Amino acid sequence: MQNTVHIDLSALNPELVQAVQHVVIGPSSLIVHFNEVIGRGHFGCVYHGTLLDNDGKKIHCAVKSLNRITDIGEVSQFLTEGIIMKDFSHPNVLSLLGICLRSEGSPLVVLPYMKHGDLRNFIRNETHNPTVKDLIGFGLQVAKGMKYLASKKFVHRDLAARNCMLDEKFTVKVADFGLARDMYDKEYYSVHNKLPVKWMALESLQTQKFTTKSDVWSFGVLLWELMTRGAPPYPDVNTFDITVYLLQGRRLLQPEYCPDPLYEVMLKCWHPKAEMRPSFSELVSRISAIFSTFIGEHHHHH
Ligand SMILES: O=c1c2cc(CS(=O)(=O)NCc3ccccn3)ccc2ccc2ncc(-c3cnn(C4CCNCC4)c3)cc12
Repeated sequence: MQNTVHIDLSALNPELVQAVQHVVIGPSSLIVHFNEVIGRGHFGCVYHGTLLDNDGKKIHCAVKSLNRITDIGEVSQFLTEGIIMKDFSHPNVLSLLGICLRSEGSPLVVLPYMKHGDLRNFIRNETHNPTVKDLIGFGLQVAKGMKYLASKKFVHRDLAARNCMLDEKFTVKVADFGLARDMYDKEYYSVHNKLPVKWMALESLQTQKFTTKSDVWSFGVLLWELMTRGAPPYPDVNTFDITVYLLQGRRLLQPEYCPDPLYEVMLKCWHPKAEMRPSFSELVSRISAIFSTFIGEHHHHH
């Protein structure tokens, strides 16, 4: 059975195994509420969990597990989704609590619990009803998280509202790193070995090369999701037809209640020339200026 699966750590890249050991959680310190599914990632389901800290205090966490354990390659990619987050320390980026792996079964990627859940379902919720200014503020928070990520030379590749979480203080955190890659000193990441077609930059669709500038494009799509309150992008355009649609200069259209200065920012994110797109630092500056000059009702701290 799957519960008897044994992972041979000798088969993985030593640097990965060392990184996993550096964030190891002993099995006696973790309780997985396996009967309480809270979400899903690219590799499996997410469950409620309880961690016991160094002083025996209970910490509410989220636990990702690997749904399919048939090959080492998938095990490697799953552990990497946890490992890429190891040194993350920013208010708008989800931190890694650790990784638990015993003799049998799935490795377990442990994360802080995010009270309000995913950003997409949050903004779609008729109760929540966030104001226009609250939405711009969430967009600003995401830009701050991405400025941090790009500074560490990591490329997200999957920035979408679905992949962001809100904690008890309504702090938005970029949460899923299932496709994120270290750019090292290359300033790009090319496909070797899922891809979000409707959030991808035109050049990534064409060449399968990813950069911070293609993350800027995805960010623009995220802003559009925020301003439409979680509407699906290009609903009348097929995935396979997106490349041509974008080649023709067509873009996501201005959401009904979106301020004109914020739509202009979105259009800058979708410039056909990646070098012409603003950086994350510039996006933080521009959005902060729009947020501070849109005088409307707002409830959260951004
Ligand atoms: O599940 C998660 C989670 C999920 C991901 C994957 S993703 O969702 O960012 N991408 C999605 C994805 C990735 C790849 C492929 C497809 N989809 C990444 C990190 C986390 C981390 C913590 C977390 N905390 C709370 C809740 C939670 C859940 N409900 N509530 C509350 C419970 C009570 N009512 C309101 C919500 C809180 C859910 C989660």
